[PDB]
Amino acid sequence: TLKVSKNHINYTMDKRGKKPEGMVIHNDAGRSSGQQYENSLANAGYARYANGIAHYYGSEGYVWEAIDAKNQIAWHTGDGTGANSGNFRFAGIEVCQSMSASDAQFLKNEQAVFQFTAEKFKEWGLTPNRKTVRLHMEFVPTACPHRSMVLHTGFNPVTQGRPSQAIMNKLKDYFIKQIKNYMDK
Ligand SMILES: [Zn+2]
Ligand SMILES: [Zn+2]
Ligand SMILES: [Zn+2]
Ligand SMILES: [Zn+2]
Repeated sequence: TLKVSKNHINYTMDKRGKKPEGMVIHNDAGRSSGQQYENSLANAGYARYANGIAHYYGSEGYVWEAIDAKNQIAWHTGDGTGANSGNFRFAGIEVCQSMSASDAQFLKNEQAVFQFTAEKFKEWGLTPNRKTVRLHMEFVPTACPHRSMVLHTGFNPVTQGRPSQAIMNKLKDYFIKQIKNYMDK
């Protein structure tokens, strides 16, 4: 059972003018659960937000909704705010504790994120595929999502550099299958 906490950040993000095109699934590269991010970031100063803030933060049993992606953008892919940026077009969710959690716990954090994404896709009328389910590294060259990639592909972008398209697709296809599973029930 998944708790969703609607507790919006202390700042107002620009309107998009349309529903999200899909979901970018990030890893937080961090050490906090969804609740811990909420506790520290829901009511915070702009100095914290200016360093980046995604729409959603998920871990086992819990998703914090920082920004309603339905009509508002977020700062998650680092490619500016133009109409072709991931920030403008895509909702962003972080799988939390991607450094601190054990493999078993992190994999459960991922499943909470897939189930939530599935719920969003139903609301926004989207079908999961390589166009609607995305990686941060497709927008700017980074090693995110580092933990998901190493567990699901065996390739570690932290130590091995940029992965090939086939490695990226192996990971996206895994995300897509699971989101599809939850949408089907
Ligand atoms: Zn629309
Ligand atoms: Zn990312
Ligand atoms: Zn610690
Ligand atoms: Zn451990």
